Amino acid sequence: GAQVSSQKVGAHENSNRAYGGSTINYTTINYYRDSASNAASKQDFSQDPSKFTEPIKDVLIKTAPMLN
Amino acid sequence: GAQVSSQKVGAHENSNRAYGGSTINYTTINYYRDSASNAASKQDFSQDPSKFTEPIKDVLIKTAPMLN
Amino acid sequence: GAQVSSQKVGAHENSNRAYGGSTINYTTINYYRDSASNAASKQDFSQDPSKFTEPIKDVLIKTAPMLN
Amino acid sequence: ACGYSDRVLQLTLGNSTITTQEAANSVVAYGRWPEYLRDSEANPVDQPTEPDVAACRFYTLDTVSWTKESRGWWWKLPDALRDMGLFGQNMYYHYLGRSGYTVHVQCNASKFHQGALGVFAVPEMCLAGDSNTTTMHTSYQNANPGEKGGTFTGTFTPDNNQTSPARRFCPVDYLLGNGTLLGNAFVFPHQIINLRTNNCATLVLPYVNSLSIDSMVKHNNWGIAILPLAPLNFASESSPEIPITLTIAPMCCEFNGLRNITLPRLQ
Amino acid sequence: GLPVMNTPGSNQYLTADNFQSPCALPEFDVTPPIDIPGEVKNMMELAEIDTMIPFDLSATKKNTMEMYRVRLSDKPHTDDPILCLSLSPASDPRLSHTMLGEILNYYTHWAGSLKFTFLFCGSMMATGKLLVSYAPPGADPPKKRKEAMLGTHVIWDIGLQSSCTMVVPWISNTTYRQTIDDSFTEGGYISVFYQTRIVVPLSTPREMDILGFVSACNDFSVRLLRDTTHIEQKA
Amino acid sequence: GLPVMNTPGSNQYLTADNFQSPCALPEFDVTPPIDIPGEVKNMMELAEIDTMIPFDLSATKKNTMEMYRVRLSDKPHTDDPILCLSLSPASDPRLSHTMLGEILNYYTHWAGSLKFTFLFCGSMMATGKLLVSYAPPGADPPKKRKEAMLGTHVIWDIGLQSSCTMVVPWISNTTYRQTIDDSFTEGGYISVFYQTRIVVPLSTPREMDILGFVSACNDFSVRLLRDTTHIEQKA
Amino acid sequence: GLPVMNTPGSNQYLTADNFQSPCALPEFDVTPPIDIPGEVKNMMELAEIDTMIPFDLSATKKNTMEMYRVRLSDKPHTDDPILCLSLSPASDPRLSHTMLGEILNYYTHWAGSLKFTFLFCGSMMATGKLLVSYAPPGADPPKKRKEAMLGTHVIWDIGLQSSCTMVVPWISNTTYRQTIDDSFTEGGYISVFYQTRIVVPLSTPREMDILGFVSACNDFSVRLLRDTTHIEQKA
Amino acid sequence: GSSSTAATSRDALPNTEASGPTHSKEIPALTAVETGATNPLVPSDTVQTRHVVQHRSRSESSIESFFARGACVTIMTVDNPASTTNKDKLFAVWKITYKDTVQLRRKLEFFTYSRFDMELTFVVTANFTETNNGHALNQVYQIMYVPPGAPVPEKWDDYTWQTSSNPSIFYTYGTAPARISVPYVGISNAYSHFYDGFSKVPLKDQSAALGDSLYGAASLNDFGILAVRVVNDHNPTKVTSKIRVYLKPKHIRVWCPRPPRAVAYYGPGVDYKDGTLTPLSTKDLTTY
Amino acid sequence: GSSSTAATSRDALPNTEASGPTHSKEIPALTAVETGATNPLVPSDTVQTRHVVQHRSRSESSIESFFARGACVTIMTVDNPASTTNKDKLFAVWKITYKDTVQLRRKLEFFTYSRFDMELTFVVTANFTETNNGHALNQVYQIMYVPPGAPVPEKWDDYTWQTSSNPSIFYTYGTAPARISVPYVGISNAYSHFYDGFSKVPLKDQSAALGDSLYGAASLNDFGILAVRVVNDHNPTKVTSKIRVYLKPKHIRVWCPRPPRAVAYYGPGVDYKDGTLTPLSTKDLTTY
Amino acid sequence: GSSSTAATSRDALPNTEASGPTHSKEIPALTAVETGA
Ligand SMILES: CCCCCCCCCCCCCCCC(=O)O
Ligand SMILES: CCCCCCCCCCCCCCCC(=O)O
Ligand SMILES: *C(=O)CCCCCCCCCCCCC
Ligand SMILES: *C(=O)CCCCCCCCCCCCC
Ligand SMILES: *C(=O)CCCCCCCCCCCCC
Repeated sequence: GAQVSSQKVGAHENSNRAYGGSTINYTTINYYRDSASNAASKQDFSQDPSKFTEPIKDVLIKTAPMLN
Repeated sequence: GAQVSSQKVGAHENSNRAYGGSTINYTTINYYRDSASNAASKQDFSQDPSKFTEPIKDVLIKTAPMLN
Repeated sequence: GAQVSSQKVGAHENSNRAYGGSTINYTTINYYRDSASNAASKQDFSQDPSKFTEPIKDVLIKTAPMLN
Repeated sequence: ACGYSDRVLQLTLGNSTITTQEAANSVVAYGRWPEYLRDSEANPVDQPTEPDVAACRFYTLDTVSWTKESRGWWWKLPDALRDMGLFGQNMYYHYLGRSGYTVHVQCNASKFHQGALGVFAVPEMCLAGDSNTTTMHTSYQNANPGEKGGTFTGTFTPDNNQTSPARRFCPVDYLLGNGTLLGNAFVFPHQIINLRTNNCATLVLPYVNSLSIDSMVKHNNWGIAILPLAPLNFASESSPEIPITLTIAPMCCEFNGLRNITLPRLQ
Repeated sequence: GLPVMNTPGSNQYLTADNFQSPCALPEFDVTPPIDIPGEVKNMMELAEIDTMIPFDLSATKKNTMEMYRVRLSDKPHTDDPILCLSLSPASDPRLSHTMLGEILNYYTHWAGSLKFTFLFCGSMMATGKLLVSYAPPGADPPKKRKEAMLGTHVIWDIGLQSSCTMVVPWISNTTYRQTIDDSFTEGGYISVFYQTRIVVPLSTPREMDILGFVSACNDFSVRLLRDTTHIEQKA
Repeated sequence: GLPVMNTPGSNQYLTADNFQSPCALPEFDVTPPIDIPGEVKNMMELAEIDTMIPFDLSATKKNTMEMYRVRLSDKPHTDDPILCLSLSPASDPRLSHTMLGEILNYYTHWAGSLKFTFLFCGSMMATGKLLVSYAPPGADPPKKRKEAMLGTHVIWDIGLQSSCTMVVPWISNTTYRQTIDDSFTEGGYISVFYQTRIVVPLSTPREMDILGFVSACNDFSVRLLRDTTHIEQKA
Repeated sequence: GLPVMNTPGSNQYLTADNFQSPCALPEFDVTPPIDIPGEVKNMMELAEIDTMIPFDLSATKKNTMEMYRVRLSDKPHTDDPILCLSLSPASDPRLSHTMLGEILNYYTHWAGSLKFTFLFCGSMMATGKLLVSYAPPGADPPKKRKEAMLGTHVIWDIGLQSSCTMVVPWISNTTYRQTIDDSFTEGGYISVFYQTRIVVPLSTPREMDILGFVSACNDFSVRLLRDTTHIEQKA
Repeated sequence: GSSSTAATSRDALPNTEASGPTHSKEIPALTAVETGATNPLVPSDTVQTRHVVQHRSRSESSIESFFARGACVTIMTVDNPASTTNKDKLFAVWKITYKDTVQLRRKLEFFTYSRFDMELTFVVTANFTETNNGHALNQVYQIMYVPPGAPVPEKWDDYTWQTSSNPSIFYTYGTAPARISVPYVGISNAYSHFYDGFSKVPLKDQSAALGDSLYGAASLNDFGILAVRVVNDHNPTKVTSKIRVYLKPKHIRVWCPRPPRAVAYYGPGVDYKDGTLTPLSTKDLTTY
Repeated sequence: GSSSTAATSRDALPNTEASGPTHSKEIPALTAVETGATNPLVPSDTVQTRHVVQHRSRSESSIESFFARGACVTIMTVDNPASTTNKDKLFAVWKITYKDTVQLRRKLEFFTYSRFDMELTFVVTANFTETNNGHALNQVYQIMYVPPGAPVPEKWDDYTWQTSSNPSIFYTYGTAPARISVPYVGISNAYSHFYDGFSKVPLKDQSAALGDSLYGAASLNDFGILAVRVVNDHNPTKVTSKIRVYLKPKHIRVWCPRPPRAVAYYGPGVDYKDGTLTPLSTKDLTTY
Repeated sequence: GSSSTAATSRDALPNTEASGPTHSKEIPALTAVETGA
């Protein structure tokens, strides 16, 4: 029950028949029934900051006057 | 001869391309011939408590008088 | 998610039903999400030395006079 | 076209309406409008009380006065509304309650006045105490002022009476009364009443907590902190004053665990 | 050998672990099960069984059969309580040694609805109405019927159906409560009052007992296994 | 057993590792999440929020509400600066304790564009034009409008839109800068000047404050996690 | 756990190993490469570049610019050598500090063909023919043109093409030679002689220099990485 | 068999687009912070820009990555003395918390609420204390989790160390640091880093003492204790040991951002102490 | 599932082709090095050759293979003394660099620029120093990476060792040498082995002291420090320890080849010292 | 090769259903514990 995922490669070795290029993957297998035992996957999501940067009721159009 | 089963995930990491969401499984392989050597699977069953809570010969209908 | 690659065999054992001959491969599985954690593959490329040995604007034809 | 504008708003809840002609739009905290507790997040199983217009309406608290010496004011919710009509009664008759709010802060002046109030709504606004010999010692009575709220100070003054300690908060203004710098309070939902621009602040607050519902009498979910970011000034007067008025409406309030009424020790 | 690298945790013995280990008696011929009546699959099945509450723990009644008997009489109506108990099922002394309480003392957290059933043990000629009440926490604990009557309650009419059940619905701020006395997760107040009065004809006992029982409902659960303070071994 | 061979790293505890480990509370009944408002997914979301700059850290104004107020007045035009600040967002004392600065002090490297927004807090009757400037490093830091005007700048006209934003575009030799004062990765100079002058009618305050705010743009990032010097525990 | 059995080698640190290891900076945002001119993929590319030979290591010329200049003159024909050098590219003092020699001192073994190119730096009016020779080992090292002429050689005519290359073909008993002075893997003798003589007209310098260069051919390789004796750190 | 793997934390940030001169009624630069919004500008709104293919990402400042480190939250002392000592063998009891140290506490307190699985790692060190030449054999330690309600040990060797139900770790000195994971165990839907309230409502009809409780405290955060002992019997040469506990919050979510702690911590609440309230240093307004 | 594997480093070099006598206007042997080019000859250009199937390869001189070794870059000293000492317990602080030793430095300096992931391996040794018979229990070491800007420890036991965010390795004495990897962490697109410049422009309008900086220095290479301590408390018998740090550059690319260092290194720049400038020995021009 | 996995121990307990006022001959609250149930 292996999970195979890709690595985001930073420094690439001089190689494209083994390392740097042809997508380098890594493998994870969970050994425990409790998910709290799992390592962190770090495959995380981002979001728009608007709930903090623009919490105003009427939409902000930046080219327009904020007050109108 | 691997057994793959699913985990019931409690805290989910911010991830659905690796952790929290797309069912997280775990793997078990038994290494010994004797089943007493096995770990516990914890995949256990529940049952109705009636043999202790309602051991009466004639069925209990709760909206009805118990004595009739 | 195993990578299988071939070895360049130097000394060959007296064997062609197991070692020396029928291409000997080896296996790599990456255990970490960070590619910096990876071993080196050593599957590297060579290049022509010309950018150092012949950095002249007009092509060198060795059978010809260099100055003409 | 018709002349609708950011600056001109009308808010109506229950039998009450607010109008404003110098608004600076309005804020919905964390982008979340108030809501009733969904079945998938529910927890007490008894049928809740939902007072609707009886409690979800604008209540105006006692007005305060802004002067050149004001350091700032604070209130806690639901505490500031504990004695407000049927909201207060439903709160004290039930073990549990949840509520969101529309907070409308009012402060007008003139085109010749200047000054700016930061109006911040803070989830779990824990404030620092007055003691350097005991921590977490502010009493229930001093932590809960009701509608009069409390004030910030520019100076920390430790209580040295160990015989009969005052047990109150000593909230320093530039430390947001809680040990963090006031310049960063803008990561909380807020508006600024800058007198040349606007005369009010409007904050719509969802119920926020680590639980779906909780004890309103034990726990305040939100704090309202109002501090002068730029001091009041006027013409060339040495002692100008202008009033600040708070009007707050509960929204989507629901209650569970009905029994006899809670009669709290408040003094 | 396969290149390996030991991680933290290596060689520790965690008493809650769940690993394989070699068998000291390989190929042992195990005796098969037979179908013994009474198998249990979950401890909460035992918590759903009614067991009797030691309500009266006075200095002379505690640790005797009398602790289970709540005495009533045909005295004139009063609004004063027959009994008062806190909804702290693992730590109030009247509930903590019931089967529900003793299982809850092996766990740190409890949640769900409970139910109290009372059995009238007076004569058939005795009648009466009682009020059984649950007041969720946060107000003055009820000491008069007037206050108890404002919370969750059942008015019990004594008669041929001998017993009456009041359900204590799960009403809580936290998603689980602690199994110790704790204010933040306090559960409230259980009390019983005379609604009218016990009435008997002549030639009839004027005093009699009621017995009370507690059990969990089907929405009840516990978690975070822990040792109990109900047993010890000194030296 | 499977033949194995331990490699270097075996048995170490790297505090940044990411391995599995046995659970001390197996089958625990975890409480589910609810949808709490205000979830954050990345620390840079907080860096994109405007927070107020303590510009005036004079001996008597530092650590008081007055440190946030930049005082202007209707005095005759001058080419001398209202304020001068270095673009060192994690280490200049005016920027390092803003929300952007305090997050940058948990990282070694920063990169991307920033923006400064100023709010005029004088009366509605007050007018004026100011010049806000960013001069990328390598020359004499601007102390006169003549020099500041040659770099990146916005001329702000005070009026009904109360505030004005100058964007500090990412202009850097390195791909990331250090979060400490460092010449090689220095960022340049921020300054504000009077463009015309503040003008007020009679019966109006002749002095007033502006407030400034800083926040990151959507191209801003940080890396190499590190401890901050902004908190300590002595003994 | 999976039954395992540690083999020899367990827990050692071999400095030439090639294993995985945990990252101390997980999810670091790595700066991408740019296309910098001059990338090198193999050390032998550097060995194929001509570098200049310090031929004259006399007590007064060694460690000065004069060590690179081989002086010729228009003297009458002689059969005596202009220079004599051993084909020991990593250990003869004239070759060991050339780029080829300094790379060969990080390896134990070398193999393949080499080439020597000479540049005439006299005036345009100077003429001459020289004989450049390579004598594979095993006989008396050539000290007279008569013997040198019997081995591999190029007769160089000086003229508009300023320079002349002699290839030293790989001629060896072993498949690789040692990078130290060693008789079993000795490489033979390089020498230069006057074939006719340098001739100049009047009003012309009668003495002048030639410069020599060495580089590897495309069939050249090295192996068995080792430390060099060309750098040290005392205490 | 094999599973193989919308804006993610490691995605490249947006490119800069080329933009030229402008003269119009569009006014990105002017704004009004009174509204409570931050002006969403990028450089092409106020200067001319070239095109740039952006490769940087925010991968290391995701919540998970900001917290992906073990931090020391306590040091527990234990010993194993001679049997002839007047002093009792020391076992340690620690009420579990991240508030006894300051670094992890400050990072978590950028937020009001959080949810996470907890990884605990234990580093154990020992030493001799009496200038004696006597020796000791390798020690085994028992780290027992005593959850609220379970009997806390009163002696290093009483019955509670039987641990029939509490989880315990028996750690052997000199081996790899011990490590366990725990699920999100809160009695709420998230851990509360701040609780603006009390655990008791004081009632009018009751004495003030009976209705009193600490401000900001609740069993929201009572997680019980760790009890640690040297299992080996008394030895003639005394050895003292320390157990350092490291906490890493993994699989973490957080809510409601807060200004970070700016003056020194002073107890488990938000209180501050006189003499520590001046975080900012002196700098003149017109000095770079 | 299973992935299975244009001139590569291990390919055989070109064969020698047979070539015979020649008499023509083709002139491979004559050339002109003034052009800056090296004459690309092979033996068949100037002698008669036979055919040879070439099997040798340049596999061991690829950049990766030339550098595929851990090299010692520093030795750090620490100790754990009695508590009665007048002298403070020694913890070590090392500014990370490959320039404190000479062998790896010389190899990297065949190039101007490089990119690589770094593998660090740590060998730890300890010994007694006072001729005493007292003993010590097995030590645990903390190796903390303190990146530029983070608080450097001032005492072996101050708060910085909490490491909530810095990465730390806790190494147990007597176990396999510790090891970690680090990505390419440069603030540039490649590490600069040589920087011909300054970190400050001195301005006319400023004092010379204010505009001064070291030649060839820049934060291009400031990577912070390693701080190392013995975690165990003071022991009555003093033990001293050494941590040897080995660096292997893996996944490496390099650019712009340079002549190698020919006289002894003299500080972190290219400076040289009087008395070390004579690398060549005596040899007569016509002596083999 | 690989095996991949009726009320189980980890199943959610029953939902509470909404219920309103009642006035009838149904008498859930009255019972008789003498029966042993
Ligand atoms: C044998 C080791 C057992 C370890 C037991 C761990 C017990 C639970 C600890 C919960 C840690 C809570 C951290 C957040 C606290 C908060 O709410 O402020
Ligand atoms: C717990 C161990 C952490 C190890 C931290 C490694 C920190 C980065 C070191 C960069 C090494 C740079 C080598 C090339 C230097 C140069 O530019 O000249
Ligand atoms: C998916 O899990 C099936 C593929 C199995 C691959 C080999 C498993 C390696 C050993 C895991 C042992 C079980 C861990 C408790
Ligand atoms: C099912 O068992 C076939 C799949 C095998 C997967 C790899 C097995 C991992 C090693 C188990 C070794 C034998 C244990 C005694
Ligand atoms: C590809 O990875 C699928 C084939 C899996 C083969 C067995 C994997 C052996 C154990 C790897 C464990 C996970 C490492 C973190």
